[PDB]
Amino acid sequence: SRLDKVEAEVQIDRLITGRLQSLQTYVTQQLIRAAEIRASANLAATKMSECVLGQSKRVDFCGKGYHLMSFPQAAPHGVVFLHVTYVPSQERNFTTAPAICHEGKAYFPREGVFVFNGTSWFITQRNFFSPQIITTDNTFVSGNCDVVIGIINNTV
Amino acid sequence: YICGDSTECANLLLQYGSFCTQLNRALSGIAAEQDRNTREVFAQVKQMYKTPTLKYFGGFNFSQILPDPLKPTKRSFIEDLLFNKVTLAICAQKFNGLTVLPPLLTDDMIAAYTAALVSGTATAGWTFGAGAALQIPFAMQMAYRFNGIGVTQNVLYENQKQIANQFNKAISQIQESLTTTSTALGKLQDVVNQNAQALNTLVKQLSSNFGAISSVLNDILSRLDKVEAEVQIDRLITGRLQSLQTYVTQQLIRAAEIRASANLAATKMSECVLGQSKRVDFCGKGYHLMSFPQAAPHGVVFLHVTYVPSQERNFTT
Amino acid sequence: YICGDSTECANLLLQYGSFCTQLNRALSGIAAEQDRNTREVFAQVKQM
Amino acid sequence: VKSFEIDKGIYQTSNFRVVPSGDVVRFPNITNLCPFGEVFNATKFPSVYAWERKKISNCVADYSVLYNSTFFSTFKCYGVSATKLNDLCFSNVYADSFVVKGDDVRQIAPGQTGVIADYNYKLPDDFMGCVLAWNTRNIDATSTGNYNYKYRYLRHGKLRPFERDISNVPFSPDGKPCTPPALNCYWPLNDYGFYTTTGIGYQPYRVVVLSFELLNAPATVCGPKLSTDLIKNQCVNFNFNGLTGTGVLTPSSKRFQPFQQFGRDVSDFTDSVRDPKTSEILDISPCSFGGVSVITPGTNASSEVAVLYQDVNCTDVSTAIHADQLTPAWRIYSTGNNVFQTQAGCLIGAEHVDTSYECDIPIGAGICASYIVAYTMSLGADSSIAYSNNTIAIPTNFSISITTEVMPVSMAKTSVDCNM
Repeated sequence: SRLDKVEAEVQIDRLITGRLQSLQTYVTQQLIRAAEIRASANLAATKMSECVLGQSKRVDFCGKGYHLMSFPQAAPHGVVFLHVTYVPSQERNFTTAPAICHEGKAYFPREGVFVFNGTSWFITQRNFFSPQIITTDNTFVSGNCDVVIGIINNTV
Repeated sequence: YICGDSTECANLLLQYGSFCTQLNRALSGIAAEQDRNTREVFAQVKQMYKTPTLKYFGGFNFSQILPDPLKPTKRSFIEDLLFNKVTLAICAQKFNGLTVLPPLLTDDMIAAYTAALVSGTATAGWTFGAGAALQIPFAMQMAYRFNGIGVTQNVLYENQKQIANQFNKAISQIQESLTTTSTALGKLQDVVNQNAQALNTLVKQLSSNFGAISSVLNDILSRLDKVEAEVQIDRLITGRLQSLQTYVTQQLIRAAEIRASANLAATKMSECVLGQSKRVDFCGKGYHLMSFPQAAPHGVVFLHVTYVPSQERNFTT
Repeated sequence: YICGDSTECANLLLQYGSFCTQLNRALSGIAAEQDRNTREVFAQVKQM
Repeated sequence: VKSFEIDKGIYQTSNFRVVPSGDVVRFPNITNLCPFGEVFNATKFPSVYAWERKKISNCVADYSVLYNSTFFSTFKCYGVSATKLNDLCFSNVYADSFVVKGDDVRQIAPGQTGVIADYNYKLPDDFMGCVLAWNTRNIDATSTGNYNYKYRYLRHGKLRPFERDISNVPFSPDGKPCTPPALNCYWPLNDYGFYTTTGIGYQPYRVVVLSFELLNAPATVCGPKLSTDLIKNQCVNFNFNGLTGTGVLTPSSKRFQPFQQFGRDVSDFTDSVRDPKTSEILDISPCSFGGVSVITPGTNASSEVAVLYQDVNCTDVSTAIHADQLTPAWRIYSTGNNVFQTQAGCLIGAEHVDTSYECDIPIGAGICASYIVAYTMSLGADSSIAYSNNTIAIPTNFSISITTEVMPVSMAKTSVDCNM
């Protein structure tokens, strides 16, 4: 209404410069948010290719337990995973020996630790309690009885 | 920073809209994200254990790895060496406007986290994390750790003293190679130096002019009358505003790189510490038998106990 | 780039602080970190 | 945050700063009247090639005799402003007097050489004070002729600023000591031709240049102001000899120099000054400032807030509240207690509690609030384990615990019509 000349062109230069810095700022910060969101999306594609398509043995990546399965679901703009974990908890107390000195020779069990020397009875798994009757398949010939800490006889 | 105080320079600031709200929001979001980084890296054990106060198991000197009650500080000795190594190039009160707020998760709590992680690594069995513990006497632990490596259990027990001696001498060599050594602790000082460069450059941009008469306010205030006043003050506000906004953008980019490194760090403290991560040349550089955390100024310092075999022979197959 | 060379335009560039130094340091840091990119990709073998 | 329901958390908000209370001016005790009435109302005035530079010091100027008078034809200041001129005790001001024609007002400037300002009187390009000229057609200009004043127009080169040539050299463009009237060998001197009834451009003007040597000494030429006394450890305003500002004063720890006066500690930040009445005081110009932040439990279990100030020590805060000095000045506002450690500042409205919780709300350095209490922190469920021999725990019953996890993969696909 009240403008005349290059005066107003100076004023509109001020307006354009301010709005142009604001828009440039918007573009730059949305680009930074895009970088973070695509890093997260790469993690998400990695978890869908890993956790959902197979059992990913890496720990505290997919779930918080031991990651038995995974079920994806969509979202507004996102994705929501449902990690089917596996949490073991009823702790016990049983003694052990790292070896079996049957007849002067070492019997280490299976790579697959804890010889159950709970009164020298079995050899089990690591996580789930499962006693198995000890046989020659459950261990192997290993040297002599030099580094055996716990003597266990009657290897059947 | 922008326009220290006059009366009217604040009004000329309000003529440029609401940038101050944006900058406070952006820096507060950056600060909250760094606190989130520290929570995500360190706060991964709910069940904080206690130091077993033997610190020697079989032949395994955990001396200087865990903190000592007999020492005055509650940090371990290697952490103290690392704190001494990293330089820094009542309350603070400076009329920059600038400040460095303190971190939330304070340094002795960080050290308690590291001691808890090392303790539950050394104690508490292989099943650490998802569960509580298993009461495993740490020879059985690394007897088991010889099975994510493809060797049998014969290796540990038949060679216990030699493994323990190599382990202890390696830790003592780590001490000697962290005391009087050099730039192989560089990245943390790179972080601190870049922060110093950015902030000191920002202060120097306050010291500079931007085509105005003087490079400071309250000088041209003494010789202002009218619109000439607003000319020089608008020039100063525009220059300081571009400099400060450039600072904000570069802080945000450095925060992006630092959270990429933080995600790698949280990943490795999950993978390498809490179990034996069989992926190769990710945790260590050998076969990743163990890994320990240690705190740091602004970072994390691991110790990867690898496994490098070298006495080759010749055998036909 | 800014102010190719005249006489006094260089002085007006001096009137805007040390922006020239900041940009040179930023591009130098870009160069060094991408050298680090190439080293950490390819130079991973001790024994060629 | 533009809402009514507001959930639980520290929410950053506006800035607090202490309003200064007092008003402190410290000048020298020098009292005199300036020779302005001497120099401006004088008889003898030199020409341009012999312009005279007079020192004025140990005075009290007024700077209203310069304004409350229509004696002045052209009065233009360059480095300073007009009305705010007596707010600065200058250092050893210099009056440069000469007499020009009714044309040469356009020349005398930083730059804009012309002839006589290029040949007879040169200015620098920054250090200027105020230039004044007035018409004196009714004193010396006889219509018969005032042939007593001269200038020089023949110089081998231009001038450096504030430099004066007097010697009548027999100017010849190739060295050549000549005998004028030889060819190309003249005198550089030339008259004016000041007449009474001629045009305005041929009328005599008297020109006074006021160069202001800004504050390279303990200042002597002040203005008509009144000094008060020092108010230490309390936020006040400043006006020293040439410096204003707003801050908190305190005695120093300096090895200061007899010629020095300012402190400019790291990068134009004054921080220490030398009082004009024999003292040396530091300057914490940061009185107190920062940003407040509200702690709220969430407007659905409570309605009581707690204000966290950030960079303070809870000693200026109590005084500034209970004497109404804070810029977020409230109306309904009280203080039951004042928690302060973990140097993130004043925690107004909280209770120290040894029984620490799971760190609901992140206050500063360790300390976390709740509910309103503000404990330090329980980092986790504390325990110890039996670390004896062969006895080993093994889980026998397990569970399955499906856990969620959220990953954002796509922000808002936006676009800008950047012509609208």
